[PDB]
Order: sequence, then C-alpha cells, then structure tokens
Amino acid sequence: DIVLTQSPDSLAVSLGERATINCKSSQSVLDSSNSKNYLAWYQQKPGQPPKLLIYWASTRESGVPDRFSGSGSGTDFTLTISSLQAEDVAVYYCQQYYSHPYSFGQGTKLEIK
Amino acid sequence: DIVLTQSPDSLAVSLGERATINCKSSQSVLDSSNSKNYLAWYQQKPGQPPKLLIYWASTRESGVPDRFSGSGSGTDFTLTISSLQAEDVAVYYCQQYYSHPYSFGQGTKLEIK
Repeated sequence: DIVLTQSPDSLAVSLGERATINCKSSQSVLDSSNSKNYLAWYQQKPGQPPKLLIYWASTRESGVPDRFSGSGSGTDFTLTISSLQAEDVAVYYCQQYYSHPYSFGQGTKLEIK
Repeated sequence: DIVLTQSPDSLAVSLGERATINCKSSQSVLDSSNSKNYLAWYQQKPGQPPKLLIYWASTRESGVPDRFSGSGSGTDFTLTISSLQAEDVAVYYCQQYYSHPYSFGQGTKLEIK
C-alpha cells in the first residue's frame, strides 16, 4: 500500500512570507495513461473538518484562495502558500487516491513565527 | 455548493452496542447516470490524519473492520458502527465529492458512556 510522508512536521513562517510543505509517496501516484497525479492537499483547523485545497496535485479547488498552489509529480509533491496570512495557520495534509487503500500523510503544522 | 449536515453532533455509547451517525446533503449526491452516491465516511483521532472508512456510500475500504457499514441514498446517509469498541472513539465525518467544491460535514464526536 502507498504511504505518504510529509516534511517538515511543523513550520514557523513570518507573516506575508512563503510557506512550503513537502509530501513524498512510497510509490508513484502518476497515472501514465492520463498524465494525472492522484494527490490532494487539505487544510484543517481545530474543531473543524478537513478542507480540500488542491487535487490532481496542482489543480486548485473552487473557492480556495489563489495564494495556495500545488506542484510536483510521481513521488514528490509540494504545497506552497505564496503569501502567508494569519488565517493560514493550521494543519496541512496530503492524500493519495491513486490506489486503495487511500491514505494521508501525517500532517504538517503551520504557525506564525 | 452542496452542504453536508451531520447528526448528532456528539454521542456517548456503551461498549458492544450500535452507534448511528446521520449525514444530510443539501442536494442529492446520487448520479442518475451510473447509480452511484458520491459520498464517503472518515474516522479521525486526535493528532492523526483522517482515515477513509466507506466510499460510494456503502463500499467499505480494505483494512476496515466489518463493524463499520454505510447506507442511504440521495440526500440521506447513515454510518452504523456495530459492536462498539473502545478504539472507535473518534470524530466521524461524511464527505461528498459529487460536485465542486467538494465538502465535509461538521463532524460527529463519538465517546464511550
């Protein structure tokens, strides 16, 4: 089964600065036929459900701020927040839906420094 | 935007008994062209990422105990946990992926009486 490992586990970034979170999959999640990477990114704040930010590794979800972007292919992916805002403090998770059982990374805590 | 509302918000159940969690969608998530309900259920414990339990409303993910079962259709769904065990203490979420933006219910916290 595919295992996702995120890094770092926690990130402290100054307000307005760029935040970068990585996710590495044990197996490629790139579908060679359609060229799609079955990888998604979620944001989750205390007492609230997860919120989808990016899917297909780099397509932005409806309603999600433009400062959120995803990149990468195969086994290495990255979530980038162009300009960190106070409201971006939360836990971020990557998820693969390439093959069952689907799985999530351990999560990365993002805080203001 | 399809909104999911779970009920109850929290519940306390006794070991060995049956727990029931409902999810209501503001609009139907049943695709009449293929007869599939684009609805999933997740389990999440403190400090851990979400874990997929059921998808397509009633298909149980591999590795998941058979005490977990999903039912329902259209706008009304139910997650049933039979023979409750201490390890089932967690927050449960329903998720719809019928139309964008995809969305999660507010979550239901399950505890042991």
